[PDB]
Amino acid sequence: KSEVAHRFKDLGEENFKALVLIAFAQYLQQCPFEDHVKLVNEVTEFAKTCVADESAENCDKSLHTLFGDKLCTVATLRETYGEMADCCAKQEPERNECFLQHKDDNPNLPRLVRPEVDVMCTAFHDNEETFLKKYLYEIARRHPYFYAPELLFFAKRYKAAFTECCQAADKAACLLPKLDELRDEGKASSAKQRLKCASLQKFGERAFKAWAVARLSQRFPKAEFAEVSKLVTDLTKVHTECCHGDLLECADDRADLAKYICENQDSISSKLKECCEKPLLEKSHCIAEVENDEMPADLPSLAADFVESKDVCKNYAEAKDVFLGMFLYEYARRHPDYSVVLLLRLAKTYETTLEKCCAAADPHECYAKVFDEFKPLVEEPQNLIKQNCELFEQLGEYKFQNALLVRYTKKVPQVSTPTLVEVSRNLGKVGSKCCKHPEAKRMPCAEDYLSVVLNQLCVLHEKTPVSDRVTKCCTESLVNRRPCFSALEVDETYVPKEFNAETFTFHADICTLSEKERQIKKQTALVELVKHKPKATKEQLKAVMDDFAAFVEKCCKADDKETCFAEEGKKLVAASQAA
Repeated sequence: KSEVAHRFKDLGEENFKALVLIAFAQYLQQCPFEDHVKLVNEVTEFAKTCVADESAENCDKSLHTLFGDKLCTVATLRETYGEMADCCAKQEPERNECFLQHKDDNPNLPRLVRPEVDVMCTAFHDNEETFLKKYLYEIARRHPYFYAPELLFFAKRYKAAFTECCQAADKAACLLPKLDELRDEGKASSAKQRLKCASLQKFGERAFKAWAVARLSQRFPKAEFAEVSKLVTDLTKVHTECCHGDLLECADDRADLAKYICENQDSISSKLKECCEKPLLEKSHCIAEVENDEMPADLPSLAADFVESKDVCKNYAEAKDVFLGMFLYEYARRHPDYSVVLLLRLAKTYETTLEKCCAAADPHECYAKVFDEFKPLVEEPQNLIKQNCELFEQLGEYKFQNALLVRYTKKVPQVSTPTLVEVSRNLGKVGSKCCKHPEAKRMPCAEDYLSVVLNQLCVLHEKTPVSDRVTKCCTESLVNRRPCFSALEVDETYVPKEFNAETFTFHADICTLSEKERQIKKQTALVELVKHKPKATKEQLKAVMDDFAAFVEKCCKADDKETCFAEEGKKLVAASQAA
């Protein structure tokens, strides 16, 4: 009742100031930092008046109308943006949905360089408000879908890193690992979220709600159906708001939801003790990541209530959505060893059968062996898991990746080179994540990390589409993306693309570059190699590839006029078109 004020009171200025900063950051990505700070201030001063008098001019207005009006005021730079200006004509809810459509999932922003360590540690004490506020903005404008309250938590942890490491006996030794653990954590944290958002925005909330249901029931298998639905609802709400740009209420509701949980901990899950003792940001991050609680021991079989019962069709027709939710919750709670997508497949599979039976000839008879149809759908993933993982240990993550650059480039050569590189690199990072574990823990680990990663290629791509086959797989089902993609075979259509001269020669700036980032150019070359000769190709590449790896190492220790990079670059560009 005057909202800007309400949300300011619940959260306090720092967050309030930080939250808006992310918003603007996230929409106006090609906007330089001061401009945002200014807008934020105007927004923050204005908010405070509404704290004082609820009734004063525009305090009642919607947060999005408030954001929006402000966003309309100097998007008048479209000279550097373009056609987000269109949207200023339309009005709520139209405009915000029009805006969100222009979120750049891959902006042309200079790779954010980090300076020497003294320098960062100096700039901390000079102005630390600015230092962290810039931390937000640079991260935020690059990851425009980020789960906002989490950004905060990182920010907290980033400050924790500097607050200590600038007085560490050896600054850089404290600092770097911590920051790399942050650079690492965030990237994962951000993609997780991107999935969530896209499902809400392409597939809808009924689709998300199942997601939620399945994965919560796995988390708190002790808890009752009535409890979980409650959580799912509220969880859905939150994420709807953070995807829909509604950042302030997103945050507020998230921390309302942390609180309801920590109170109702014997009605939920045993293992919440440890999260719920911690501060308000730690809390939510923690419960976000709680390990799967002890499942109740000796539970009935489902068939009883979902197969043999002779009210099945009547209760299905009566409340299909609740009946299916209750089903899913049941099968979910008993299978933390299945992936969410699989449990999800099976609950869609049970739906489609019940739809087939309830009006046709003999319901008990046709649906009676529903559980039999699951068996195939269960085994298919586990097979593909084993296969990859042995491959992972045989090769070592680096080699494994390369191999996938092969699988995929050949499978879909039309797609951009840096896209394949990243996407495959991360697809490799699954093995480092999941093969670690035993085969209880593996399937949900890998298949749910994969969903995340294939969605990355999906949205990275939908930007400027080049392959229809990608475009198709992203489109049809969410659950069945991994299957769909798994299916593709080497692209016969594809005419092989010419010959870059300079793409296959490298300068001596390469030696200044790190391990990862040396390998990263190598992986780029590998993508371009197959974009070129898909034809006569097997491990004859591994030959030409080790050649690049080697000659790189030799040339960096040659004390030359950067000679053999350029000069013998001509040797290998001619000798490779042979080999």
